[PDB]
Formats: sequence, structure tokens, C-alpha cells
Amino acid sequence: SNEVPDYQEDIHTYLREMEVKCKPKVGYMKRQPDITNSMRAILVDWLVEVGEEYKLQNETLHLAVNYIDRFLSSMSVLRGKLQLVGTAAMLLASKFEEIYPPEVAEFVYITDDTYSKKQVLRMEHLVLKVLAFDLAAPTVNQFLTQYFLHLQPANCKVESLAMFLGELSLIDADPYLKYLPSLIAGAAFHLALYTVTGQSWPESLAQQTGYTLESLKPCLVDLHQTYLKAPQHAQQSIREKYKHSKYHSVSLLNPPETLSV
Amino acid sequence: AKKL
Amino acid sequence: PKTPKKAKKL
Amino acid sequence: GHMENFQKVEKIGEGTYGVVYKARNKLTGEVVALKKIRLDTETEGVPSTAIREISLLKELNHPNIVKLLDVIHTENKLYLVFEFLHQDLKKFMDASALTGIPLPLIKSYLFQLLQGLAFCHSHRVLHRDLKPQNLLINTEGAIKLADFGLARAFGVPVRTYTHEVVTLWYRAPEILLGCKYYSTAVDIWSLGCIFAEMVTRRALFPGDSEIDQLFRIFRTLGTPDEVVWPGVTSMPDYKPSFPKWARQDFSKVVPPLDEDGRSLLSQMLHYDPNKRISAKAALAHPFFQDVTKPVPHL
Ligand SMILES: Nc1ncnc2c1ncn2[C@@H]1O[C@H](COP(=O)(O)OP(=O)(O)O)[C@@H](O)[C@H]1O
Ligand SMILES: [Cl-]
Ligand SMILES: [Mg+2]
Ligand SMILES: [Mg+2]
Repeated sequence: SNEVPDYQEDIHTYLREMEVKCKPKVGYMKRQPDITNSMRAILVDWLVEVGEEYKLQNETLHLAVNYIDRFLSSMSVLRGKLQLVGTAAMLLASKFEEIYPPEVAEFVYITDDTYSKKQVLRMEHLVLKVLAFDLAAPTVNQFLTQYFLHLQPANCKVESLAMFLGELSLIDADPYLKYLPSLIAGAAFHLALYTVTGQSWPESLAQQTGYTLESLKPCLVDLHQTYLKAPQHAQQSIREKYKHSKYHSVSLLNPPETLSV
Repeated sequence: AKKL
Repeated sequence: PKTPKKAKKL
Repeated sequence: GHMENFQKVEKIGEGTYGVVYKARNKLTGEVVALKKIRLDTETEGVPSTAIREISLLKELNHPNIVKLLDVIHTENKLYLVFEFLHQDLKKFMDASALTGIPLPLIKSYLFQLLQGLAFCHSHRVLHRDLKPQNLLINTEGAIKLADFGLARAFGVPVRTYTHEVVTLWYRAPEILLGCKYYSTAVDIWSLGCIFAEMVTRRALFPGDSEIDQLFRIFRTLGTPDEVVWPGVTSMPDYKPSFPKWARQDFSKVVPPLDEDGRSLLSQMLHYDPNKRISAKAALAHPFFQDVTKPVPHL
């Protein structure tokens, strides 16, 4: 019994304004002396598993990643502390998003005692200070759920596949830090729709978003490659997650070989 | 439980 | 009238 | 400034979540409200309620929403520094209980509350705790939404959120009946209750338990059925044994209200959350055609 219509256009406009303001610095990893895109990929892939173990929302995962990228945009971090940043970020995202955030002792457990409770809580404080408590960031997930409304009737397989593709974008900072969440969501939605039904990004969405199919192309080219190469990627947690029936096992679907485009 |  | 507390998990 | 720069004047408040002082900045003279949050009692770090309250208040800059001036975060303590307003609407109502709040002021306050709420909803924020003690008035005729500790950023479309939210008297029927989804309509219900309460000088639905709350609503608005509220008989907490009461005429419920006021109130109290009036649509209601901004008598 959901109702969204009166303020729905305003919300989409507002989120489009805030994604610009909440965007991490695209080039930040070249300025990190000790950490790399590969370490970040390992971290995010682990957070996916943590979210599954604790039955956390997909939104919580997307927020945690936004917090991490913004923190690393202004703070140099040694490789041995990167998991501490990630853990505090996931705790904060859980507190923001979840009805039931896991307790700190559980986050300590899930790192296998790599860090103490004191450290996790001190890191929480630092992340809050560095982000100036601005935690309500737009995510690819928030844009996806709004886009899904343009399918009547809903297609649950398209939605699952779109979420899967959107989640895969979290892992690889290069290329995906270059694109805003609304644009990634648009590429993921189209690619998912096309794969499942053979249809294309709808005019209603082109109007609402201002993105033509053409303007999705560069991101779409990337996402299609990512999709094709997913079974070969060093990080596998998202594929494993989306093999489940709750996701209609969409990670087992074969990508289209070419894009009509 | 994993140390990265 | 007091603001309600989140019910305990489970 | 920082903590040594505030002089505590008086304790003005407490609530489930926080301890509030009236205080003054010793350097600039500015009077503030300090909401103190205890981390030491907290071995779970910063409370989810504070995180949401701060992050969301920082996004909401509107004349009808209380302003957060500063946040002082120490290892042991978290202070939110707010602009200070004269009093909350509960204390005003109590002081007005014998005389009544003049109709033009009631209309002004509701209009302003709707402006603040519409802004929240357009910013994807549900307040979820609207009641008179969470609303603040100044000496110039302004009223503002406050106490965002229960607030949440919501998704389009929504998913299941915390079941235990609004203070009982102000709680919407879809929550009482256990719906897995609720949204902006819950805040409109609360405001409808508060509107009626300003008019009659007493709480509209002063329930002492969840069933008593539900039955007080049914006795006033009639027991809902599939016709007024499709799906109602399938809600998790609905029972077919609920007594079936007929709806009362609003002339009995809110005698002082004119035709326009009764029309607006009935739309704010609509059973079906999908047909309940939005804050934005309410602002366009004929009731507000003559709206002014009188000064309250304090
Ligand atoms: N900015 C303010 N100016 C004046 N009084 C306030 C202000 N903020 C809160 N109060 C008073 O303190 C009480 C508790 O504050 P609130 O923020 O609602 O805390 P809680 O979440 O614990 O209920 C309020 O009901 C109000 O009467
Ligand atoms: Cl109250
Ligand atoms: Mg309060
Ligand atoms: Mg509160």
C-alpha cells in the first residue's frame, strides 16, 4: 500500500542536486600513498559479504561505500587501517539506514578481532567529523527504485538484474567514480531491461532524468563490459549473492553479447 | 570473520 | 504522551 | 563557541531521547537551546537517533523548521545547539485552555506547520513524531517543526520502516493496524489531530493503549470497512470482531470549525493513507484563503 506521487518529482529533483554535493573526488586514489583501487575492491567485496551475513539492506551497502569514498577523498589511510575505515562506515550506514543496526561488538567480531571496540568507536567519531555528519547521500539504489516505477506492471527480474549491475559498479572505482549515481542507475536499468525483455530506456525516464539513451552510452559501454567479465573478476561476492532465488538468480543470466545502440 |  | 521506543529485536 | 562558552540558564525539557537546556553564549550573548546526548551511557557509540536528527536537520533549511546552529561532539558527549524559541505548542495550549486560541492564530499555525511539513516531504524526510510538545512557537507568531530524533529519510517507493514511531495519541490507523508500509500520510494524520486539539482545547484521541486508541478513532470516524478503506480487513492487526461504530458528524467533533475547516480536517483524517490529503494539497485548501500571521498572547 505505497503512495509516492505528490512530492515524488520534488524528491527526484532534490536527489539530483544532492548527488553532486555528496560526490567523492574522482581522482582521489592517485593521491593515496599506500592504498589502491584493488584494495578498495577487496574492501567493498567484503562489505557485500558482511551485509549478507547480517541481512542488511542493499541501501546500507551503497551508503557505506559513499562514506568510504568521501572519507578517502580527504584522508590518507595506510593499508592496515583501510578495513577499520570500512567497518566504521558500515556501522554508520547501518545506524542511518537499518531498523536494527548490528551492535559494535558484532562488527568487531566480523573483522576477526583485527581492531578493538575502542578503535571502531574512535573511527566512527573521525568519520562523522570528516563527513561533518552529512550522511544522507543519494545512492545508485535510491535512483533505481524510482526508475523501477516506470515499469507497469513491475518486472521483478529486471529489478533484480538492475540492482546486481548497480552493485557491481561499487567494486571498481575505475571507471565508476567518474559517473554520478543517477547516471549509473540509468545505465544499469537500461541494460537490465534490455537483457530481460529486449526493451530500451523509456521516454518517460528520458524526460524525467534528462538522460537520452545516447547520453547513457559511455557508462553503458563500461557496465556491459563489467557484466560480460563478471565471472572472471577477482571479486565474487556480488555474483554469489545474486545467484539466490530471492534475486531470481539473475547473476546466472547470460549478458547480451552486443548492445543494440 | 575475516582480517583483510 | 511519551515518544515510543524501538521494540527489541526478535 | 565551544562548551566553556555556554552558560546554562535553565533545564527546559527532556524527552525519551534527550536533555535540553536554555543556555547563553557567554561571548556573543546569543540565547540557545542545548540538547545534550550522553555517549558514555552509550557503549554503542553515537545513537542512530542523533545521527539521523543531525544529518537531516542540516538538510532542512526552512522558516518553519527549527535551526540547528552547531554540533559539539566530544568523546563522552554530544551537544546539538539549536536556536531558542519561547515555548512549545503544548505549553501554549495549556495556558490557552480556559480562553481558547483565537481562530486566526489556529489557522496561521496550521498553515505554517503544513509549509514546514511539505518541505520535509519534498526533501524525502518523514518526521514521525509530530505532537504539540515537538512544535515550537516564538513571540512573533511563528511556529516551527522540532524534535527530528525519530525522523527518517525515505525511499521512493518506501519499504518497511520502524513499527514503533509516533506518540500514541497522534498515531495513524495504518500503523495501529500493523501495515508493513507507511509514508508521509502518517505525518498528516498527526497534524490533523493537532489541528482538532487547538480547536477544542483537548486531545482528539487520548488513547491509553493501542486497542483503546484504535477504538477511540473508530468511535469518532466510524469503523472502517473495505469500502472506505480497501484492504483494511486484511491488515495484520485487524480483527473482524472489532465493534462497528457509525461515523459522527463533525459538528459534534469540532463544533467551533466552519465548513472549510471541517472539510480540511476530514481530509487530513481520511482512513485510507493513499487518499489522505498531502501537505502540499492541504496548503491549497479554501480554509487558508484568508490566512494572516497574528501575534500570540504570551
Ligand atoms: N529550540 C528550542 N527552543 C525552546 N525549547 C525547546 C527547543 N528544543 C526543545 N525544546 C523543549 O525541550 C523539549 C524536548 O526537546 P526535544 O528536542 O523534543 O527532545 P526529546 O527528543 O527528548 O523529546 C521540547 O518538547 C521543548 O519543549
Ligand atoms: Cl505533546
Ligand atoms: Mg520531543
Ligand atoms: Mg525525540
